[PDB]
Amino acid sequence: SFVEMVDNLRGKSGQGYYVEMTVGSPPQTLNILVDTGSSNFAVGAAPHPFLHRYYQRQLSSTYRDLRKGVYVPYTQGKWEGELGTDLVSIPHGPNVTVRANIAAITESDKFFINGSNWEGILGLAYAEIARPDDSLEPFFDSLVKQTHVPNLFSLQLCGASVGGSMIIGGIDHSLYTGSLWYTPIRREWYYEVIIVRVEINGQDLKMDCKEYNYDKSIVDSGTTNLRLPKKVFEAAVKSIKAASSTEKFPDGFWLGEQLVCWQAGTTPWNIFPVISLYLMGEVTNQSFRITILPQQYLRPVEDVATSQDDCYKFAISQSSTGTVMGAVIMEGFYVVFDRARKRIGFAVSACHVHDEFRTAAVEGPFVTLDMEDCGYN
Ligand SMILES: CC(=O)c1cc2cc(c1)C(=O)N[C@H]([C@H](O)CNC1(c3cccc(C(C)C)c3)CC1)Cc1cccc(c1)OCCCCN2
Repeated sequence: SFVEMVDNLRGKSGQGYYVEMTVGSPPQTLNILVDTGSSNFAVGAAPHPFLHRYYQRQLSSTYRDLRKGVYVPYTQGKWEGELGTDLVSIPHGPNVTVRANIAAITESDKFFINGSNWEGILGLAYAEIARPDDSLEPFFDSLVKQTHVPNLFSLQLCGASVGGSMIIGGIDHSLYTGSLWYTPIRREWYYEVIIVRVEINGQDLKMDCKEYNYDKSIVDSGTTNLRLPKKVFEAAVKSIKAASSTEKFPDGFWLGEQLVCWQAGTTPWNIFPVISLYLMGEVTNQSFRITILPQQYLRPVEDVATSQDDCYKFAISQSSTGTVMGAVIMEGFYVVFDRARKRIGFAVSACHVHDEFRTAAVEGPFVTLDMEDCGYN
């Protein structure tokens, strides 16, 4: 019955994927950003320059005030508001209605995006990282308790403006090719995984694999970039610089500040390497790898000049909070969040990025010794 949910995500490139939801009685309709890197369901509830509509508690005959304040700070950008509950639906989702916690955003800073077309956020992670504390049941925990929807969901994000699918409660086998490869969820707070090996153009980075997961590695649909721990980032940028030394780039390009442009249709794709992330498998000593093409970590942007040059931002950035496999990483793939079986599945998506001679891939099995030593404590 999942075809009703196929293609239910829209977005403007780099500004997040959203699904359509209704809250309150009568139903008020909002576009909600789908975020696996947080756990709070929150909507705008007061006018804002970048909001074209918002939740009106006054008009919902099912609203209930919880008389507690709340705030969530993200990587950068933050909001505060007032907790409450109300009935919630997903028109292009399962045909159910749940009473769910909602934070009515009343003040915010650098959170809403000009022209993103979404007005709220759906944190799909676990209660442990909910604010103010872990006793505020996140939306998906409420959905699974109060209905018969099974405890998993899958995301198919398609690159560029953009679209995709959120299959709530199951797997749609027509959204991927090949087999699904699963990696354990190490701890139920973020969607935390263990990268066990990293290769660039088939060349192992040869780092202590604890470096890959220092201090964590997570799957985060709410962040554009692939974010790497400092030492892994420096190692990776060195190998990408070397592979593409045929041409010259500003050093501010490697920091994500300056674009790079080529005459339309002449992007030298062949000089940027593929990146392989090996993920811990489901059986002893076993792993699988996902291959990222340059078309995923060179994200397209708007031409600053009056040209039709193709221009790109570098979407690999340095991190101090661990590895983030962001929307950039997820676009090649169908990603199953099998909460019921504590695992995350990857497969090549039906809408996979296309290179002339290379292809994104999910390949296995691989044998990897001592995968347990790769998690950071
Ligand atoms: C580089 C940068 O600055 C940056 C860039 C991007 C997102 C975020 C930060 C961002 O902050 N994205 C948040 C996610 O939740 C982030 N998740 C993490 C996080 C960080 C701090 C605190 C928490 C708690 C609250 C669980 C969680 C775990 C990483 C969710 C989010 C908030 C506001 C707008 C968003 C998206 O759309 C923008 C489109 C995507 C743009 N790309």
